[PDB]
Amino acid sequence: HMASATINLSAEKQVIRGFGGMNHPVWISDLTPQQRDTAFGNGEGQLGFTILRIHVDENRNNWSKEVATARRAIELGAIVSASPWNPPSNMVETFTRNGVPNQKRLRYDKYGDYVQHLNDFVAYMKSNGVDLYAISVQNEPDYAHEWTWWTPQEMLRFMRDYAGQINCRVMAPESFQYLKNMSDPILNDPQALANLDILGAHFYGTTVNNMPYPLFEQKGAGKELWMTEVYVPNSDSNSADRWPEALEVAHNMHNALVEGNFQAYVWWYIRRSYGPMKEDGTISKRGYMMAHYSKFVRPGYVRVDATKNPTYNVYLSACKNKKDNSVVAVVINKSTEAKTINISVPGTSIRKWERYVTTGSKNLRKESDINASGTTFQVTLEPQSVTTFV
Repeated sequence: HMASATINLSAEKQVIRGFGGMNHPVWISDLTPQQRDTAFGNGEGQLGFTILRIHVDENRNNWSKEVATARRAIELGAIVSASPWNPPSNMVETFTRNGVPNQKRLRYDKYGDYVQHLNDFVAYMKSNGVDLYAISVQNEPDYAHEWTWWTPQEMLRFMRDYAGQINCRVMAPESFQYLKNMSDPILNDPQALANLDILGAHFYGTTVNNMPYPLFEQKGAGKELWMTEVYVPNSDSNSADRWPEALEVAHNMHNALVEGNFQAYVWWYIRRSYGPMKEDGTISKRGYMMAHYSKFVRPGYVRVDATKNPTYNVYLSACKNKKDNSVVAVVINKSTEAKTINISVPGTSIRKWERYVTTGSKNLRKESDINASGTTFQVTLEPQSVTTFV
């Protein structure tokens, strides 16, 4: 016996929008000129990110701080999305939430004023060379101990009655854990849904069984699905090179793509001691896990149906470039054993497969090509490894 996986290039799933991370030049230091290139270029030694997330500061005097990094990302081919943490203080009021006093929410009489704030940010960025791809209603409205809370009902009212006035794609609701109670009302209201452009979600503590979303599959035509913030499996200091811990990053991305049908996967801080880029400006193990997807599965490629878990501890995803029907497969082997599988790609003309491998001891190493037996390809996966086949 040898386990088999089949990649079905005719069974198209979601179109990939891209991968990236956060810049926050108010809370932490901005990316440097070199770091911007390492993040958003796709050359040797670069992450290949194509999505930058930024924050919408409540104080407009901080907006200028975003511009250089956002513009450089765009020069390098990325798109930029922005999320607010709080409205300006003159729009906020306090309330008691589950017995905890002094919590913040948007005043019910300030929904229109909040639209204007968001539009002012969009306009400021446009005036300074940054055409935002999208703007969000609220970062983590359901985990707002340290920012602004929105109930599902409040979020729905905004999406239904106000968000059509926003001069940008609208992203919502960015639940901290992809809690469907925050998004169901939007999807179930035709006007709110019409005003939505991107269903955004974070993945903190989101289990695999909570990654599918039948209601979105039913109602989300013409809407994008983005995982707009996570770090996994922790934010421990100086953890970004830990192995085999870093394989959790690859596995989480596999799960987002295959179990969640996500079109985008966006880390928290790009440069951080637990992030994809270390403080010394070089790529971490966690960053190489991202790169196995980001450098190869380019915007516009389409995920296809493929045997997702062909043998225990082995996870496989595949995407296709519609321009030439070429294929990118990302295969994770979490076992301490080597694993040999057959990969069948019926109907492909491809016969030579290149492979790049990361383990605890090498990063995106180009290994020997594999020559196919017709439309089947036999591959031995090193222990505790990620391999991208192209």
